[PDB]
Amino acid sequence: EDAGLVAEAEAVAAGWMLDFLCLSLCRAFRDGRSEDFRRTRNSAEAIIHGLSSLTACQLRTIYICQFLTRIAAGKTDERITPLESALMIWGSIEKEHDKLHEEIQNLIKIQAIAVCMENGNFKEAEEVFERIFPFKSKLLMIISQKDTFHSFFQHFSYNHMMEKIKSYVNYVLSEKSSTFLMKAAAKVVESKR
Amino acid sequence: EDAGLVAEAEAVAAGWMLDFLCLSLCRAFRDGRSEDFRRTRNSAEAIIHGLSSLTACQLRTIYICQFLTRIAAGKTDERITPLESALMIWGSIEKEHDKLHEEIQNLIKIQAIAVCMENGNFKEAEEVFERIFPFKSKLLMIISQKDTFHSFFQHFSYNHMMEKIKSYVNYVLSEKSSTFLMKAAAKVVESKR
Ligand SMILES: OCc1ccccc1N1CCOCC1
Ligand SMILES: OCc1ccccc1N1CCOCC1
Repeated sequence: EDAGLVAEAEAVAAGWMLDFLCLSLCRAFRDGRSEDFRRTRNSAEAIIHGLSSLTACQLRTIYICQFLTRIAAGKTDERITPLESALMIWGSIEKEHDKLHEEIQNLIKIQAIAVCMENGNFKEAEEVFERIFPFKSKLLMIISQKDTFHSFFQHFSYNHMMEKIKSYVNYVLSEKSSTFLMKAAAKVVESKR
Repeated sequence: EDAGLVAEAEAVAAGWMLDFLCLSLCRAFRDGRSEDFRRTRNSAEAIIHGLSSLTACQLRTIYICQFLTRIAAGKTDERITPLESALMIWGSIEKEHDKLHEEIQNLIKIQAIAVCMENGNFKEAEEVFERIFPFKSKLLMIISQKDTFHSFFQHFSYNHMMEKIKSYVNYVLSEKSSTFLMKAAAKVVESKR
């Protein structure tokens, strides 16, 4: 056997497993299946170590997986919070900066502050505000007055952030719905049955 | 979409990934590729969480993976050493107890003591001997006298244990060489080249 050809076959399979795990992570995030998301995330993290060179499409895929991971950890080394880390990933992905990208970005910026207020850490909410940012002065008075349920926070809510991110996840889910591993697995299931 | 049929497709794919990772772990163990073995082991461990019901063949597969993991950690919660744990797995696998099974078993029993002596922990070597076991009295005097290079230890050596386990790994490697994921990955590589 040729070790080089064996290593090449292992790299192709890693690529297939990555797309499968991304598609599975997207569904668990859309469905609210938290433990399934955690298991799929751990699997994707492990599989991604079998790839040392990634194509442009594979890089976009791992960054979507990292993004959804921080968003899922939003309310639960970097010296920043998970939502501030999701914001850094979001602004760096090789993707179009359309209306949806912009509204997801702004919802994360406000939710990175609001999740700290929800947890009762108002000093942390101020530190998050200083790192991200008359609008700023109003937002700073809201945090200072512990006005968690201010109408602004209700419009740029957590549920609205999740709905917008889930709409983006549906496009990713559609784009990868037909990848090799899932398509072959569906055929085996449909043949039984 | 049917969530049940999606979950079934995900279980089929997990089964395929398990066989692929087992075959990859077997090759890394045979080749002495330590970091590749560590990466594949972490991937197999993660993938195995996506299966809650395992067939008789899948159980045998995960136990071979656990066995090779302890053997690989032999010289590096349970209150026993990795080689004593490999011995517990080995004696429990749904497999034939032939001449090869017996010689692998005895080589592990002696190496579980000898690796402690190699590391300079003779008190631990005595604790391992007491847990596993005129032959016993001779083996106990060897440990007590720190006779690490005694002719008995040279016949039931680490290298001999590794060669015997590698011969067993070659049968597993042959049995799984044709599994779905590796066979499809090889076709893509051969078509390029
Ligand atoms: O990067 C691999 C990856 C795959 C899937 C899900 C999450 C991750 N990461 C792990 C650490 O980096 C940030 C999220
Ligand atoms: O059990 C899953 C598994 C798969 C592959 C390699 C090792 C393991 N384990 C992890 C813990 O149990 C003992 C080795």
